Amino acid sequence: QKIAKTFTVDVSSPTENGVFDPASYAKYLIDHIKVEGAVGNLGNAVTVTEDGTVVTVVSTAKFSGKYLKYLTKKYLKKNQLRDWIRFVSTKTNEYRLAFY
Amino acid sequence: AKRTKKVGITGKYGVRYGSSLRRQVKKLEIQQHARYDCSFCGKKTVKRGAAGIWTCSCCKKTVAGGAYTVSTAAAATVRSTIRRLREMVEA
Amino acid sequence: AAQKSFRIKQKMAKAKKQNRPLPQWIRLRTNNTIRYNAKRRNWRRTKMNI
Amino acid sequence: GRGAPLAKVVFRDPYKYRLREEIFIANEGVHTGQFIYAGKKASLNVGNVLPLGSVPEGTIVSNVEEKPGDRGALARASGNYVIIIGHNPDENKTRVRLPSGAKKVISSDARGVIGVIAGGGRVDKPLLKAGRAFHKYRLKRNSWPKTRGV
Amino acid sequence: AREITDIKQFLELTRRADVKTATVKINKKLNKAGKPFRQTKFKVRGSSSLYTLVINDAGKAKKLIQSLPPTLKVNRL
Amino acid sequence: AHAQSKREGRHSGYGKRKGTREARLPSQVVWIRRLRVLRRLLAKYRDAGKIDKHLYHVLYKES
Amino acid sequence: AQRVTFRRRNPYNTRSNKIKVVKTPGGILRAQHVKKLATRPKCGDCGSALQGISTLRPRQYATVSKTHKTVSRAYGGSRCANCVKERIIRAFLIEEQKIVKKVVKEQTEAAK
RNA sequence: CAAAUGAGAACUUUGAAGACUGAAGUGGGGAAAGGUUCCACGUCAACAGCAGUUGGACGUGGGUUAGUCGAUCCUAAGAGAUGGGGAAGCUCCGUUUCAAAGGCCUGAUUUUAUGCAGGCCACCAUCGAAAGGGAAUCCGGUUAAGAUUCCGGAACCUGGAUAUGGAUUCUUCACGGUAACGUAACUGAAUGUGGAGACGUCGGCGCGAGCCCUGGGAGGAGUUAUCUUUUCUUCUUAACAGCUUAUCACCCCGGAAUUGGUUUAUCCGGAGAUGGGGUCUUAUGGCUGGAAGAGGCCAGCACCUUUGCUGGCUCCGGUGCGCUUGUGACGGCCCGUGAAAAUCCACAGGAAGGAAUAGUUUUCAUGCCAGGUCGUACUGAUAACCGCAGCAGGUCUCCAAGGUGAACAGCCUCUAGUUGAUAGAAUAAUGUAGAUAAGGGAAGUCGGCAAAAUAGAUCCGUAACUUCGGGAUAAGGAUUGGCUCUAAGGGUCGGGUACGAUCAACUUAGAACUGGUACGGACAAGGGGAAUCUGACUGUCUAAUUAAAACAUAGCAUUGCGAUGGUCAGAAAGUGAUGUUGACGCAAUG
RNA sequence: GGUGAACUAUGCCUGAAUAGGGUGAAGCCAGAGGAAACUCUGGUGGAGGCUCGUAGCGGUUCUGACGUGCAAAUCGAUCGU
Repeated sequence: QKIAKTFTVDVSSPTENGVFDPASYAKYLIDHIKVEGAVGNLGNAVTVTEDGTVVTVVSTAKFSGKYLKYLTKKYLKKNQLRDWIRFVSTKTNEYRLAFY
Repeated sequence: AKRTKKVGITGKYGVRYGSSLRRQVKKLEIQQHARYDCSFCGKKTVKRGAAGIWTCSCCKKTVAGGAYTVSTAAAATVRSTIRRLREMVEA
Repeated sequence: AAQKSFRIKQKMAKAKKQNRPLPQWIRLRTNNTIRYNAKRRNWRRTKMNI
Repeated sequence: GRGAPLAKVVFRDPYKYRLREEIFIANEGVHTGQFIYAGKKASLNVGNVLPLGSVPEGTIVSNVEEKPGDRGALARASGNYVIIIGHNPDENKTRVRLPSGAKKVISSDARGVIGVIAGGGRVDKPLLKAGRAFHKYRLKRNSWPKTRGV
Repeated sequence: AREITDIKQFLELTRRADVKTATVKINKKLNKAGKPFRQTKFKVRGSSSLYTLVINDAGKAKKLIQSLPPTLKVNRL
Repeated sequence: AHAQSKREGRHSGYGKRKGTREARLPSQVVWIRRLRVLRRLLAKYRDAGKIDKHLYHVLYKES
Repeated sequence: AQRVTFRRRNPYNTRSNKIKVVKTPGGILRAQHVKKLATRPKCGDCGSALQGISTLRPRQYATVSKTHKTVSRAYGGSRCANCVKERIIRAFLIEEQKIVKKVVKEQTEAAK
């Protein structure tokens, strides 16, 4: 059950329009993802990887796409990207951001 | 363990109907809900189904008997009398 | 009732077919004093009692 | 509606290959799996169907025929019986004591079951409740409750 | 519907002169994660019952479908 | 959130009871459990040999 | 929670109108009418449930094979083993005792 | 509130709000009844006690698809011919009675189908249930309206002729299991017998199903000034077929007092317990087929031929005095013991028949054909029924979410459904309905009428009297919130001859702290006591002025009657009720 | 001379419906006492034309509303079960 899982979020659409950048998004993700519901617990159990246009996280502890979508919507609401950006999923653990 | 002084099974009727009527009912109600001996099998398993229907739960035999007892005193007397008049043929 | 006999269903049929206004062409016919269907029936108003 | 139990008895047909069932009134002591012998040569045992003339004085009989062949008229209710007072072989007869106390003389060919009807002592328990009288008469007939004429 | 476990009972049923319909269905079924196999079902259709054979071996399916007579209406989907 | 507080023990004082002791939890049910707890322990000890059949019987009647 | 309806035109909870709630392949909750549960056949001698005989409704005994309705003994489908065994012991022993009574009556033919 | 539609909008539609029914619904179906009110399109003279563009209105049309759902078949209380008997007679009794009341196999089997010796009887009409008994169907889709009926798949039952697959010509009508019994089959007439059909009610316990709760994950939606990996929602699997799966029951084997096993409930065992081994009923569950291709949830392409195509996911669990329903094994009750028949099978039996490609098995498997007739829309009620009506009345029933709480109480909410009832203006007196009140406290009044008053739960405490059962929640008093803690109470294993991590649920009890001493904070929810009259009690009646002390009642007592009888009915009768009866009964009274 | 038991009264036949509490009968278990007879205590159990109280079924009081009514008998509260 303890196998590592790889969740990917394709930020290509917001980044091409240059309104939403993964540099701040990944930093928010690592700062606000919590395991055991406490502080000091991001001890390489979950790590977020940013390439500039496709941002992924890997987790050896527990983590879900529900959590990922929940945190992402928190960020989009925080910086007022909602009503323009949607956190969508292509396949399993293959989420992305959409402008439409 | 002793829940009532005297009413016994008639404690279900509570306070109603009179003590004399409850006393009379108590006598026959204990008789009619008692277990009796089965002469056929020797065990204590003879229940009353309805008045006059006595059923052994082991040997599955049904005995015709009294309304509230497996055998009334009158039937046992007739049993002896019919037996006594029968033996005149023997001697 | 939904579960009706054939005889009742046939009575429903005749009553439904009779329940029409007078044909407009028979009005113009000569010496005719029929201006309307005086044997009209509405389910709410008059029951057919069968 | 009957206080007395009934006995289902299976006799064989003497003339055809068939089992003939009969509905006897159960006498006290009769049990399932028991043989009962019916006829003039039947032994004086509880459950047997002897003619009245074949039984001694003082025999306790029940479901006794009023006439030979009527299949039983007297002493049929629970706990009731007939006693044989005596015989009158000339003009073949037998005088008996009925449950009401009445004396009656009838033909010695009338049959009866030896013993007393089962279910006796029924009226020794108070009904205690209008509801018990209600249930008693709903399987009998519509005779209850009774409004007084006054 | 009826189930068959034996191949030669399937073969006896394809030749009954009453079974003229066959339906082949391929499913993605997982028994163990490390070995995701491809399940197929041969759905023989008779008069009073529909017959389905189950094999969990992808390779044996190819040899089994080869042996069907060409006159039988075969539905592959 | 309130179910969690009740689990921690809050909101169950005398001012929050509206049914009787038996209505909230039948005393039969509590006895049903107790006897089944005792009986499954006695049969367990009998099968494991900790107590023999003779001690088992007297304790079974005791429980 | 989803609520269901009778599928027939009888709206009353009679014996022949019992329903069970089932979930369907379409995902919805529906009523399903279940009929009277079958009663097992009973031995004619003692009334005990017959072993080795299927319990169906009376009409379904017409279409089922003989093996299900019977067992492989004398009186197999009508009286259970212990009753037929009792009949076997009884039949032999009475006829044996009959030969005993036959010779006890037969001695008077030698005496006279 | 706005828009749209309309000369015309308080009332019609659409959106936005605000509310209510709050799952013994204002929801989703039916029974009776109605009869077309269903649905669509136009449409507003009249009707909808204001209005009207709307309608259960008006006009014109469309619509109800069955071997499996019902009727039909069966019998129930009971109706009712014939035979016969009454009756002037319309008719009455009578329902098996004083009646000459009956099929299927190679009989025959070529003027032949009854020209003519082939058996069993002991049948006695028929009608009477759309909730009783019954042969057999499910899922998905589909319509303006029908669907368990149409369509697509997948089954079953009944009837109907042969036919192939496994068995006889060297034992004719099977083998196996010590046995319970098993299997793919494995002849069986008359006659007889048995079972199923086929049954009350209540209580607790167990087990399922569905619903409720909940963890992970995979999706979608909500909230995000701040804040639980958050709130809501989808994640489903029919009939039928196969395998497997049970409490109970039964069989084989050591033969039991130190009596043992055992339920919540105490029953069982030398008539053989405990223990060890052992079959079947899709009881019920699981797996597979049905069947993922269905259906459901997401993402993407179609861009005015009344139409789809693509990609995924649809997976794992956990929990319980939960709710409801079913089942099971039990236990309680009765002076009450809780239909019938049709129908189906089984058994007993031993009539008949069977050897050159045959004879039987058509209760094994597979195969072929048919399943008519009548009903099927809709309402089922503050507008489809009945009450003169679109009447606050009346009218049978199934399903039943969350929270609070003992609770299908009250209150609030989800799904679903409604938002209907003439309206607009500051609302005088008098009202109707709901309330508050200084001090007094029944002085009011016929009368405490009306109202008020500690009402839940926990603890304490509880008198006279009593038929010993009660009285009793007697009386009377204290506590109750929030928070932070503490204690007690359970389930699941590897035994070299006392040991632990796991995991799990709400009931109790206690402590500290805290606050305008508040706390069953709304809701919900006994006033009590001392006595008299009266009826014992529970129950019943004057529908529409009397609910009572009246009537019933159990108990008590009295009366008649042993059948050619008592009581009662009928014009009569070869006529009836009691009576399927028999004095522990029936009938008549108090 | 006819017609009505669709209301209602009563019998019968066949169906259906009725939360949650209180009290705590018999039967049963375990202890305690006793020389015996038997008594006591704690449990268990779940009886009753018992009881508080929904649905239901009724209809007590306000002599409330209304009394050319919603209604030729209803409405509300209070009540019986």
